[PDB]
Amino acid sequence: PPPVGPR
Amino acid sequence: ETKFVQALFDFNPQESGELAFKRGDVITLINKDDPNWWEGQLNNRRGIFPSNYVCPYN
Repeated sequence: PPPVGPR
Repeated sequence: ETKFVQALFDFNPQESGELAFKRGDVITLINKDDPNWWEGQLNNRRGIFPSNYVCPYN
């Protein structure tokens, strides 16, 4: 599960 | 043509306005303009999600 990028 | 995408992994929203989904769920694309955050609908819900968590379905 890849990391969620900048919001 | 109405575009769809399927969930690769589960995605639990961290902020408001984000769409929650389980892997295997088929999401309907509303907006795909931003390369990172796409917007879609999953039954009742509507919101943005990480594009790297999905891939094409239909």
